[PDB]
Amino acid sequence: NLPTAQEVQGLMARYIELVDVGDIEAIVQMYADDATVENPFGQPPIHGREQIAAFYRQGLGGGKVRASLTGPVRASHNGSGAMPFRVEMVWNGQPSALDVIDVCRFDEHGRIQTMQAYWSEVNLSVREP
Amino acid sequence: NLPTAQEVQGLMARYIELVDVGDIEAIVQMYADDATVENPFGQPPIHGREQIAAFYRQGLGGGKVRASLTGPVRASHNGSGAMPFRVEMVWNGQPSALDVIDVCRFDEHGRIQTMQAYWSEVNLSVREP
Ligand SMILES: C[C@]12CCc3c(ccc4cc(O)ccc34)[C@@H]1CCC2=O
Ligand SMILES: C[C@]12CCc3c(ccc4cc(O)ccc34)[C@@H]1CCC2=O
Repeated sequence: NLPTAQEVQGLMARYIELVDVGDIEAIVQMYADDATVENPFGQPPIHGREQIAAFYRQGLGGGKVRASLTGPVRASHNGSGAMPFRVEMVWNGQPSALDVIDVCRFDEHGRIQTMQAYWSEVNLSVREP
Repeated sequence: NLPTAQEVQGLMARYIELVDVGDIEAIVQMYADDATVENPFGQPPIHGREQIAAFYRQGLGGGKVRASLTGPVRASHNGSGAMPFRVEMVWNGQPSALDVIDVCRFDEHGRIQTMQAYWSEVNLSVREP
């Protein structure tokens, strides 16, 4: 049924692992085929597995991206959760890091219905040699 | 006008300080007089400054409660932002720490229009004696 609070922590953490290894196939599978992503939040949503698969295609492709949690998945009892992680990637030629908080609502099947990634330039940090 | 990504970080960080010292008056003032709180997210919203002030009245009163950021406020360009923080208080007689993430939308006046505190028992750590 609707993911318990503990199941949300497990799903949202596994998602980070799939993003980490750039497993787009697996990432997309975690999404409902009509899910909506807003990354960055503030930007128009993208709906559907196809468009979403293209989003991660271009985002995890092209360059080197690692991601991992930096704190506990805060999970609720209505199939939702927010998590702190850090994205490592090459920005403006430089190896940079991006602090992000993802909020995720799942459905009665465990799949992500709604994805919202909170970040902007104030969360971007370029790293010295 | 609508708070900038940087204004958001400052606003949301000030909030935590207000909660921390339990300044209910100043906390309520950060709220639009028709703001809606959802703490814990999943629970029915509470509308209006009067119901919100009551919520913090009982939430911050009666017991001891500290709260401080445990990471950077992730802030977007639409007056929104999410923050990671920790809540210290007495739960079930025992001193406990609670991991929470607040999502907040601000209006064109810099006041909180929507509050959403993601957390549950899975984020509750009772401090061993
Ligand atoms: C998209 C991105 C790579 C991966 C990524 C970013 C931001 C938020 C994310 C949120 C996710 O849940 C998964 C991946 C990202 C980076 C911002 C700029 C960029 O290169
Ligand atoms: C409500 C509470 C005190 C304050 C508080 C809690 C949880 C989340 C919060 C989120 C906030 O943005 C502000 C205050 C709280 C505690 C959970 C149990 C408790 O008594």
